[PDB]
Parts: sequence; C-alpha cells; structure tokens
Amino acid sequence: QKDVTIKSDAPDTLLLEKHADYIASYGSYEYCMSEYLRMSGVYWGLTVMDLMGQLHRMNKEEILVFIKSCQHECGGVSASIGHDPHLLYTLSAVQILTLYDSIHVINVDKVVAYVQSLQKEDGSFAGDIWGEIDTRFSFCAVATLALLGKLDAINVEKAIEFVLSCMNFDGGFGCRPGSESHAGQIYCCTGFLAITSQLHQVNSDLLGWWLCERQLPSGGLNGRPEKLPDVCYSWWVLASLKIIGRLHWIDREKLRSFILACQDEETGGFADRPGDMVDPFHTLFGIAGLSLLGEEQIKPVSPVFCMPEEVLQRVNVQPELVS
Amino acid sequence: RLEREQKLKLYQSATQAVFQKRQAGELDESVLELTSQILGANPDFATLWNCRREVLQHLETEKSPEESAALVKAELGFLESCLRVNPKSYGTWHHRCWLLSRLPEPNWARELELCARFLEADERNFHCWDYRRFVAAQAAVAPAEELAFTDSLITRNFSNYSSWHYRSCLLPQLHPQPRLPENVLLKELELVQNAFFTDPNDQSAWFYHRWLLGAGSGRCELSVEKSTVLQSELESCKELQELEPENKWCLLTIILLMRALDPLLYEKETLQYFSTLKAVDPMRAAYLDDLRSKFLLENSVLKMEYA
Ligand SMILES: CN(C(=O)[C@H](Cc1cnc[nH]1)NC(=O)OCc1ccccc1)[C@@H](Cc1ccccc1)C(=O)N[C@@H](Cc1c[nH]c2ccccc12)C(=O)NO
Ligand SMILES: [Ca+2]
Ligand SMILES: [Zn+2]
Repeated sequence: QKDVTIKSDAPDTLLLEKHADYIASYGSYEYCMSEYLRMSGVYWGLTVMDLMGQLHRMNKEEILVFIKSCQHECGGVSASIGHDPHLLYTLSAVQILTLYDSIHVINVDKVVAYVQSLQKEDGSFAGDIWGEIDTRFSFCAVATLALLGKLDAINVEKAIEFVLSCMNFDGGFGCRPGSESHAGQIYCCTGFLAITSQLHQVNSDLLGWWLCERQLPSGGLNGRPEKLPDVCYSWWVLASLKIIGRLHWIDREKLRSFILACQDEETGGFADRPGDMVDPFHTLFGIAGLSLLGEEQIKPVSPVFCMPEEVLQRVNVQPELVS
Repeated sequence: RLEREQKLKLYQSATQAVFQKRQAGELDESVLELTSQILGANPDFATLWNCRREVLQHLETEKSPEESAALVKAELGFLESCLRVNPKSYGTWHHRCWLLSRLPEPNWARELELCARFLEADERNFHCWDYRRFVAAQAAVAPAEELAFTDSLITRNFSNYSSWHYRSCLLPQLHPQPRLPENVLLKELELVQNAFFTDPNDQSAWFYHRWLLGAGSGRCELSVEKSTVLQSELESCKELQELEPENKWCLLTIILLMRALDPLLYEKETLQYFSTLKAVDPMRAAYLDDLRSKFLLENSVLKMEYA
C-alpha cells in the first residue's frame, strides 16, 4: 500500500556527467556530522566514480595516507582519525585499497588478526571489542578476508552455522537468531553465503519471492513489508536477487524508471526517493542498481562486493552465484 | 541556518574536548557531560558510546556501591531519553544491552515494559523486538507468555509482520523437535485465516499462511480434518476473490491450496488461476511463470509415477 507517486517531470535519462561532478566536488553541516562513517563515505564516492570511469578525479595519495592513519595498533581500521576501530570501516578500507591496488599500505597480518579476534564461540562476529553481534559483521569479516586472500583464517563452518541459524520462515535473514527478515540483512547473508560457497543452502524460490514482493507499483523497492521504497533498499534487494539467480523476478523497466527519478537534475547525485536531498550513499546505490540492470554507460558491478567486477577479476575473487 | 552553524560549532568543540580528555586519560564525569550533548542528536557516533563505557567502567572501580548504582540509574534515564528521540539507533540499543548485562540485580520486568511501550509506538521496530528477545532470554520468560503477547498485538491493530514473525519462532519452541504438530497447525491456520479475512490487504498474514501450508506432513498424508479445512479455505478464498477482484494474495493462495490438496486433479484450475493472477499482478509475471513451470514439472513427475 505505502508507496511514492512519481511525477511526470521526474528525470527519465541518466545524468552521469552531473553525478561525477557531484561526487568530485563532495566535501569541499552534514559532512561534519557524518565523520563517524567517513571511511565508508570515501568508499561510496570512490566506488561510484570508478563505476562511472572517473576514479582518477579523486585524490588517491591523500586517501592512502588517511587509511594508514586510521589503522589502529590492534589491526582494525576506524572511520576517521581518532575514532575507534570497527569491522565496518575495516571492510571499507580494504575495499578502497583493493580499488587502488594498494593493500600493502596497511598491515594485512594485523587486519587478519583483528577479524579473527572478533569471532565468537557460536561462529558469529562482533563488530568490535564491545560485542554487538550482527550478521552484517559476518559479511564484513568474510568479505574483508576474501579480498585479502585470507578466508582460511576464521572458523568458516561455525561462521556458516551461525548465519544459517539466522534464516527465517519466509526464506530471509535477520541480524541475529530469531530476528525478522530485512533486505539489508539478506544482502549481507546471501553475500556471506556466496563468499563461503553455501548458496545451495538458501531456498532461492522462497527468498526470491519475498524479495520480488518488495517491488511497489511505483517500481521502487522497499526493505521489508509495509515500508516506503528507497533507492538503496532497491540495491540490497537487486544484489540479493542476482546472487540467488532471480534478478528477472522484478520488473526491470519500472525499477529503472524509479531509480532515474531519484536523480537531482540540477545538482547531480541520487536521493533515497524522488525530490529528496541527494547524498553519496544513494548515489552509489542508485548507480550500482542501474549497472546490475544492465546500463551500458556504467561498469559491471559485483553484486557481492559492490565494486567493479574488473577489480575483482584482477584480485581473482569472484564468488560463483546461483545464476 | 545560523543555528545549524551554532549547533555544528557546539558539537565540534564538544567532540574535540572529549577526544582531548581521552588521550589525557581523564576518564571522568566531564566526559559523560560532553557526550550527552552530542549523543542526543547524533546517536550513531559509536566512538562516543565507547567513551561512555570506558568512563563508567573506570568510575565503578574508584567509587562506592551506592555511587555506582546512582551512575547506572542516571545512565538508564539518559538512554531512555535518547531512545525517545531516535528509537532506531543500533548504538543506543546496544549500550542499554551492555549496561543491563553487567548489573548485579537488573529489573527485567521493567525492561519488558519498556519494550511494550516502544512497540505500542512502532510495532515494526526490529531493534525493540530484538531487545525484547534479549530481555526474555535473560529473564527466562517462557515461549507461552511471549505467544500470548503476540496475539494481543495481532488482534488489537495491523502492522503485524513482526508479530507473525515472532510467532513463527515461538511455536517451534513450544513443540521442539530435533514441521509443526497438526493440532497446533490447525489452530494457527484458523488464527491467520481470521487475520486475512479481517484485512485481506495485509500481506503479512498471507506470507505466514504460505509457511503454514508447507509446515505440514504431505498431501497423501492429508487427514480428513485437514483435508476439509483446506477445502474450506479454498472456498473462502474464492469468496474473497469475488469481493476483491484485484487482490493478488488471495489468487496466489488459491493456487497454493490446490497444490496442497491435489496437484493433478486441480491442474486445469491451477493454470486458469495463473492467467488471472498474472493479469492482476503483472510485475510478478516472471516469478509466476517460473512457479508455474516448476509446478508443471512436478505434475509431469507425478504422472510418470503412475503404475
Ligand atoms: C549506517 N547506515 C544506515 O543506517 C543506513 C540509513 C539509511 C539508508 N537509507 C536511508 N537511510 N541504513 C542502511 O544502510 O541499511 C543497511 C543495512 C545493511 C545491512 C544490514 C542492515 C542494514 C548506512 C549509512 C547511512 C546512514 C544514515 C543515513 C543514510 C545512510 C551504512 O553505513 N550502511 C552500511 C551497510 C553495510 C553493512 N555491511 C556492509 C557491507 C557491504 C556494503 C554495505 C554494508 C554501508 O553501506 N557500509 O558501507
Ligand atoms: Ca587524482
Ligand atoms: Zn536509503
């Protein structure tokens, strides 16, 4: 029922040049208030620029120095200088260094030791030393290790067992055992299962149905029943569908029109929904969504790592998907 | 605009102040003061929650039992005030869990009531449901009590996906096998059928019902009672189909019921319903074609089983 109504003067063409300009100029109120996620912000900007063929317009040397200064003695990476290390920003950092072929800018052995240290007896991962358990962190852990070639450093079978214990009646996954299904969690868990070669344990027809029912009459996707559509849930849902070989179960044209309607024609960037304020987070996920739908002007994107496939080919980390 | 310039400089200065105090090893109540002024508006600033925990951990070592209880009660109030402003912050909910998990004598009944209150405000807040499960476990609340809680929530109003989900997890606990019992299954079918005949637009009951249709013992194992109940559901859905010709959930459920009853006998009608459903729900045409293909393959295998 709850949906947006797209107006007939909503953008209907891809404004790539404007998007590159928007991201290229980003960070020249909200910028300073989101410093607690800065490393991820950098990842979103660099990844979308690379998908658009514009990575060179960002400042490689400056980012490499920032990343090195964010690695803590324990081996984990923080969101920004002086903040605390966390699996989230450790993954982001490693994704950035992978984009830039500069992994040895940081201490890889210590990254591995940090990730290893956060696994619990039941196979789960805490985000950091303070112990919050979430399947997001299972994904951060294996995605980080996969990119470093060190997946063997953790207890993989126990990690699999934990993630599978989070599978629900509807075929989806939540944060922890007993948690309700949510597209974000489904993306992390199907990504996790792709990396660890366990996609045969997903009920692809059941989960696939739950995911395609996220598409609303507007064409946009929500992240769970009864929520408004958003250009980013749209992404988690499509990547999950692609991983389980069911991308054709949504109406590609209606979704493409919804995503294009979220662009700001004046400033560039995408918003969560048409007419709203843009940001780099939704710009990445809007552009990434369009690539999965087969947009020629954008590089092919990995549904698992949300990085250009040509980068993953380079490091030879390409999980087999369902189809 | 100028006020945002005021707030920004206030957060900026408070932030620098906290970081400055932290390097110095000044783990004191001045940090609690500074972070309270930042975490209220910016609860997702996780490092500041970390700082509070370092301060509270430090202060309990060098203070009396009574002084530490006072700090903990002040923390519970601060957390509740933060939650009222933003009930969907991972950091705030985790700090409350961290806090309660280390208390000598935690009042779990009060925490369950906190959950009830927040679920009254937003019955879909997954952070609150997760917290409630945490409290229920810690306080050793039995699955039967929680099952009672979910029914009231489902009947008193809509927005039920989270409540049905919780039931799907609680029911297997009341009947733990190392696939529900039929008596339990029949009662659930009755409850969910009420739900979607009360609100046939509520997708959540239909999703849960599809699960119950799979949680049985098989079509050639259909008891007389279950056979009759499913046939009755089938006729009641056809009734609803008349009252709501655009309702896709009821059309899909009719197909699923015929599958549950007798795939080969209902093949004709199943194919007819696929055509109607695709007309009514065109965005799902590709899904429906694949489902129909899977069903036609199952039917070919059933026909080849003939002696
Ligand atoms: C912490 N985050 C959020 O809470 C957003 C909020 C939001 C999204 N759309 C409108 N508001 N929520 C969100 O990203 O949901 C993601 C998610 C992912 C996995 C499980 C559950 C939820 C967002 C950022 C944000 C904050 C505030 C407003 C907009 C964006 C965020 O950092 N998400 C993470 C999600 C994530 C976790 N693990 C990952 C691994 C690979 C890629 C992404 C992730 C991210 O993109 N990291 O690089
Ligand atoms: Ca450059
Ligand atoms: Zn979003």
